[PDB]
Parts: sequence; structure tokens; C-alpha cells
Amino acid sequence: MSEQLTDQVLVERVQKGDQKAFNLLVVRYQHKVASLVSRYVPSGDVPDVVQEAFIKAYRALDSFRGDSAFYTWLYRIAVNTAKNYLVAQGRRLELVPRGSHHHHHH
Repeated sequence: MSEQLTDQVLVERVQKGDQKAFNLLVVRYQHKVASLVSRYVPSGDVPDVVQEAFIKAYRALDSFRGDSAFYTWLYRIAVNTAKNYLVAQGRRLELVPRGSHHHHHH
């Protein structure tokens, strides 16, 4: 069986002010983006980057009028969040003298 609603109307409804439709939207992709983002962060940081990708997506979704599919537009939010997540902690800790906390991401 399948639902009568899709990312087409779920993205229109959240732009109408029904944030409750975004919660029902991200859960369809919460398994899909966690799979592709687990390739850019370890399984210990993958759930935190999926949430930041949905908090970052909703704020960018009010400006989405690309007349294109939502899944391609959402998948790029999750991989771009994983690449800024590791550089924001790998380039903010290398300022410590060597022999301690000298590890970084690349």
C-alpha cells in the first residue's frame, strides 16, 4: 500500500505554515539521508548530523521553488552538513600544541 500524499504536497504544506507536515516529511527521509550521510561521518555522529540537516533544510525549504524533485534537493543538505561538521571541529582544535589534541579531520 501507499499514501495519498507525497513530498510534492508535503513541501507545499510546510510552506503554508504547517510545520507538522515537515515532521511527517523528514521521517520518510530520516532513513534515506542517514544511510548516505553515514558515509561522511561515523555511526556515533551520524544521528546528530541528520537532525542538523533537517533543521538546516527547513530554514532553506522556505526558499525552495526550484520546480524540481525534493529528494535531490534534500540529499545535498545532508552531505554538505557532514562536510561542514567535520571541518568545524577539525580546524578548530588544531590550534593546540602538538602531542595533545593534535588530531584533525581531512
